[PDB]
Amino acid sequence: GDEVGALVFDIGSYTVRAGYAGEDCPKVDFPTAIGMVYYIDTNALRVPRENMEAISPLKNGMVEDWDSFQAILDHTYKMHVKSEASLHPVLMSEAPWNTRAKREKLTELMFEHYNIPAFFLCKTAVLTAFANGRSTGLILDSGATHTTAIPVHDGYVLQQGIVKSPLAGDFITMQCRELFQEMNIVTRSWHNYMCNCVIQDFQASVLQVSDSTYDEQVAAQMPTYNCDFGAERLKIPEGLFDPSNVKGLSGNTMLGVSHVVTTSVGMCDIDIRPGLYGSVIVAGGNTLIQSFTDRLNRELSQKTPPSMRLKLIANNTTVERRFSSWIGGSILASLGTFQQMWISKQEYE
Amino acid sequence: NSEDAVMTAVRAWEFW
Amino acid sequence: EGEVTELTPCETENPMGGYGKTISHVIIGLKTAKGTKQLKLDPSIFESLQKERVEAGDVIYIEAN
Amino acid sequence: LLREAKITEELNLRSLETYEADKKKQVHKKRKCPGPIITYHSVTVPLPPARCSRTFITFSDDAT
Amino acid sequence: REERGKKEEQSRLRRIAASTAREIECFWSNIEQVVEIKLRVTSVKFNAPSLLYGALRDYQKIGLDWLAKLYRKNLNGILADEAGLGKTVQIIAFFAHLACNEGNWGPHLVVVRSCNILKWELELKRWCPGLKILSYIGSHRELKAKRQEWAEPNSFHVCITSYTQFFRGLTAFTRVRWKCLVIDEMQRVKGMTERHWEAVFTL
Ligand SMILES: Nc1ncnc2c1ncn2[C@@H]1O[C@H](COP(=O)(O)OP(=O)(O)O)[C@@H](O)[C@H]1O
Repeated sequence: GDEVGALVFDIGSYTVRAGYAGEDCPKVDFPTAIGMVYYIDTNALRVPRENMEAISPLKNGMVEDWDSFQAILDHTYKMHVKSEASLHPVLMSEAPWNTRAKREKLTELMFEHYNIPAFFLCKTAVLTAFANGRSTGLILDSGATHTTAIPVHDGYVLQQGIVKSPLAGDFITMQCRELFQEMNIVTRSWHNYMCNCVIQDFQASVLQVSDSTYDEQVAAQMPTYNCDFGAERLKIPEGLFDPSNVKGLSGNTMLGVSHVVTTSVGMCDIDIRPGLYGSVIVAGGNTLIQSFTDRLNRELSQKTPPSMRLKLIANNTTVERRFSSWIGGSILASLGTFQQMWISKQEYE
Repeated sequence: NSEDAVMTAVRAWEFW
Repeated sequence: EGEVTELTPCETENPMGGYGKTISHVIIGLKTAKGTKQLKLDPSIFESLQKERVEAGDVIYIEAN
Repeated sequence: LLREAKITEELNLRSLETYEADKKKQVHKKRKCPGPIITYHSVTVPLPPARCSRTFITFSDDAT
Repeated sequence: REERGKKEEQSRLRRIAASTAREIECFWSNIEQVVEIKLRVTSVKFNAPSLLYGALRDYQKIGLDWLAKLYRKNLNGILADEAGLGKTVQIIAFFAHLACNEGNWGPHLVVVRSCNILKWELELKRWCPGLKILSYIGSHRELKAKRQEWAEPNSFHVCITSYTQFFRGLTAFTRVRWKCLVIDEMQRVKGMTERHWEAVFTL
């Protein structure tokens, strides 16, 4: 139970999490989108300065603009961490499947510019599994840029059974747009960013998932101007699980959350599928939708082989599910293996 | 039942 | 007896348990004046091999039973 | 509904009151292990029924 | 040699990841164990056995049958049987049948002596477990926290109260409606000069 004071970072697509190890809640949380003319903070989101382009370091779940990554890391170490970045280990949280070149570039940039004495990174599925308190399981993450069913066995991502669907930040940023326009309505990038923000607010406010196939529903009102929305709010979320249910705006084929889970479990080797089915874990931001886990559970039960247990984690009530990765990373640097299994300062040199 | 699968895997390893 | 050429063919962990690293057999390359003959002895003897200074290039006196 | 709710609630209460494990102690023993533990393991395997003995030696880390 | 080296590198990475996973899982298990240790320490006879896990005896079932007339005919009588026959089990079976037959649960009350509170809730959890029961301790502070989920919600269908606690909170129990008011060992309720009579009358 030794603690050295490591700063665990997690570069998310919607909000970056950071804070000292040994905490049960991310102390740092703010939008990750960088506004370059070069301001990265909630202030940047608020300040209406000269023409600004809204972009993010992550693209399809992979860091593309290293300049923005360096900028956000420096801004964090300067204002949020309020401590010099030369006497504190770092536990980076990469993507579900990171590449050799990306990890090499990250390690090189770190050890060169920041001179971190100890830098280590691990998968996100394993971190979430550790946060939930289980080694074997099936992580069902739905982030702002991708949703993936990552089967983990003994805290290691089974790269052979990974899957992915187009469910990303484009979930309702443009569907809810037309849904609202049905009744009625600094650069273009900033306008799109503000539109996405207000659409996410509308989502967290009224968007709800049904328990079964789409059906009539009473209307609900909410400000933005005020309007009363009928069952329209219950239509778009249907596309997350069943493609046949959404027949008009879901193309010809689509791997829903349930179908994604089934495919991920089927692609895995024998002797481990029972453990995966028994312990199913959900993650991401889209899981916060109302009645999401309920529909997921009551639907996966139908698409479940006989005598196969299905016991998920009932943590959706708490908002910390989205930060499960950060919780796992923080609790990771409080063990004895932190000194045994770790990358020191003279391993790469 | 688990022990049955375990011994079957052991027999498969022996044949290998 | 004969000049030893120790080598342990890596084998999958105990199939009855989990995974990892185990050794199911230990091959010793006893080389005699007439020729060479590798013996796939029991792995439990590995302790005896490490006990004495049994390095590649020396003569060892093995016992059947 | 509320019926199954109360059923599960009192079942949990009964489990708690009756809990008034060896596997946990074995896991603790494992914790205390420095880590480079070599395990001598031999089990009976088939070729009473005809069978034979097989020996296995598991090495924790590559150092050993 | 090349392919075996590649496979061995992959297996070594797998094993390092598995060791880290085992370590973190063991630490989480220790934390959970510590948390759990800190937290824990002309007589129709047709009865339904649904939710009756505790086995009942023949005479117990017969007694249950004889007393079915009370609830069905809206009658009340005294149950004076020699100790050792388990009247608590009979009342538990009655509460279970009230739900097995009709869909009405309602909020119930059971008056038990101070030295018999734990015994009664233990028996309830043992015989016919499925139920919602609450205890009454700490009349000053603890009860105040428990009385914050009774008005609007039906957090519990049965309550195990004590005699001495009623007289200090009559203004609270008389507000909520109740269906069954069980009182055991009426020997303490045989003196008219006591104030318990008028206190329990207005229920
Ligand atoms: N690349 C990613 N991988 C995993 N999770 C992500 C990723 N990007 C964003 N997330 C999480 O998903 C959430 C998406 O936000 P959103 O679902 O719109 O909020 P809400 O639905 O609660 O209104 C973000 O809060 C973010 O933390």
